[PDB]
Amino acid sequence: ATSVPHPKIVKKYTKKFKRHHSDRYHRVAENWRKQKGIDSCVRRRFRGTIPQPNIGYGSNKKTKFLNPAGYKVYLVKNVKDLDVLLLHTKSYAAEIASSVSSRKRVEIVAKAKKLGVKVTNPKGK
RNA sequence: UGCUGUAAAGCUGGGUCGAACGGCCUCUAGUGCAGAUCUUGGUGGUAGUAGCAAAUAUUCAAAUGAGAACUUUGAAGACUGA
Ligand SMILES: [Mg+2]
Ligand SMILES: [Mg+2]
Ligand SMILES: [Mg+2]
Ligand SMILES: [Mg+2]
Ligand SMILES: [Mg+2]
Ligand SMILES: [Mg+2]
Ligand SMILES: [Mg+2]
Ligand SMILES: [Mg+2]
Ligand SMILES: [Mg+2]
Ligand SMILES: [Mg+2]
Ligand SMILES: [Mg+2]
Repeated sequence: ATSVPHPKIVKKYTKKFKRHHSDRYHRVAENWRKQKGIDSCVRRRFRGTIPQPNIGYGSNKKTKFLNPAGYKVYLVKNVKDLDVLLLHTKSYAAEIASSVSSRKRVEIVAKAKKLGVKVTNPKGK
């Protein structure tokens, strides 16, 4: 890891918690919703039903918010936004906003390279 | 295209697009939908399916026309039957 050393990052659940019957119906979106029905097999946690979000799956507080490279990602919209990462170049990486123009994005990439800040999306436009 | 969050969700690559939009501290509310034989609009399967069967009945040729069972004319065969 090129970042500040950390314990091995553990993700207790790596899949996506998908709402019940978002596979059965198009009108039911995958965005997680807790079943509230009286008879629900999922709300009652029958064997074979889907896993549900709960606080037990919470991430280790020491590896939380770190991408696989070990950085915390901070959203940057202009070159002056990189100033808050001057003393955190080994623990925070910059991500250039999607609505930044191709010109200002070139300026942000050039200044980030000058400052040693890592950029999570260094290619797009 | 991926990343972050247990999650509600946030951010991001590519494509499309064409004029506005967001983060943060607060304020406010007509603020979150799968259901209500919900409302309005739209769209399926059914399905090229049910069917297009009352009132006797049409046929040959020529003309016209891109195209004629169905139009026009001629010839015939019929019917309504005062
Ligand atoms: Mg019960
Ligand atoms: Mg315009
Ligand atoms: Mg504002
Ligand atoms: Mg309302
Ligand atoms: Mg609905
Ligand atoms: Mg409901
Ligand atoms: Mg209905
Ligand atoms: Mg309707
Ligand atoms: Mg038929
Ligand atoms: Mg019939
Ligand atoms: Mg007679």
